[PDB]
Amino acid sequence: GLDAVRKRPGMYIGDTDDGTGLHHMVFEVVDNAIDEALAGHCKEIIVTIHADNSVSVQDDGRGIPTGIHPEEGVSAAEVIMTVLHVGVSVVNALSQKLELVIQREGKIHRQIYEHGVPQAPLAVTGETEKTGTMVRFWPSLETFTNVTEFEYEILAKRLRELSFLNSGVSIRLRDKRDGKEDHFHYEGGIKAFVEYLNKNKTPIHPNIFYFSTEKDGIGVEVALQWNDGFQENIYCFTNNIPQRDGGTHLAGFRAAMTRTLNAYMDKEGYSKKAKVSATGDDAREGLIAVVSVKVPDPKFSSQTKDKLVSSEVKSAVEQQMNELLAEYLLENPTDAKIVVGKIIDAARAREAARRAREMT
Ligand SMILES: O=C(O)C(=O)Nc1ccc2nc(NC(=O)c3cc(Br)c(Br)[nH]3)sc2c1
Repeated sequence: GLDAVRKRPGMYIGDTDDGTGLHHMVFEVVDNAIDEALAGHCKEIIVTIHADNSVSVQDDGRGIPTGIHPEEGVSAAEVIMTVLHVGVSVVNALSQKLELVIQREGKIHRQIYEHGVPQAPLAVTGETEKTGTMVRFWPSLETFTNVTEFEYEILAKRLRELSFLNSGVSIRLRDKRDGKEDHFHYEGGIKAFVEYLNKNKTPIHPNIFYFSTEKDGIGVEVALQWNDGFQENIYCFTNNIPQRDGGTHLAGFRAAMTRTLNAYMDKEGYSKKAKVSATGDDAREGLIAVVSVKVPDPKFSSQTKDKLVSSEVKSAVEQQMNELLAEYLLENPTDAKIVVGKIIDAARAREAARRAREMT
């Protein structure tokens, strides 16, 4: 139970050679800081890549409970830091050292670990006016072999997308090796995610379509905006975990996208005037989108979580999109007319190209 993680580290944290698992150590500690930010205590998180190949995550939350656990005997923090529910105990187990520092009441509680085992019990080092949780870990080279050094751009890209995915939360990334610094505090949320993806692009319409709904236990937050280009870029998420290969949520998004735009174009009479039938591929051209769904007990294809297979999430995303995208199209006719105008041109060009193949 306790030593099972050190034996098979790739099972609990992911690939230990290519750098996925090593950087996932930081993200698991960050996710716990973010979970406290979702509680409404932690307003700032400070990820720090230190000079000696170690990452720390200082937050300004209430702190990990120092309250003494009666069954175990040790503190409640030690239970969270060792006993499995991924969990921070996985990060603690696969680390040559882990410095835990908790600022709770007005007492700086400190604890050092080595390979998951604590060097001593949790003890009050000094006093403090502030409150928060700091965890600094040194990843074990026995576990992590090839990619051993932390990588700024990997932590940068994920902490930035975590800031979008967690509406109003501050993430600071500091690199003491070269003084490189970032501050991600995107208050716009997944709407601002779409802006960031479109900041170098040229949006053809101003109003970004957005919603955030909760039907049959499944949270569905979607934000999208077309651009002048012809590239589809839909970024899919399930409990803030990305999906590279897409999934059911992506399927329901695309399902509703096509139905809604076809239903609009046929009703308003755009397909009739154009003499052309539009497909999903045309509606997909130039699309940037984010689909952040919140599922309580989701199913994935594999432990990598690159594809979501929860069939309930498709129907959840599809019907919610279908109502609100249709509501968007009527309420924003200038955006609708610009978007539909691009889709008709894409449908005209495709059908003319297909007609060109057949006709000689
Ligand atoms: O309503 C309360 O009175 C309350 O505040 N309860 C509570 C319970 C448990 C608990 N655990 C936390 N851990 C963290 O925030 C964290 C872990 C890492 Br690793 C890092 Br970095 N930050 S906050 C927290 C709060």
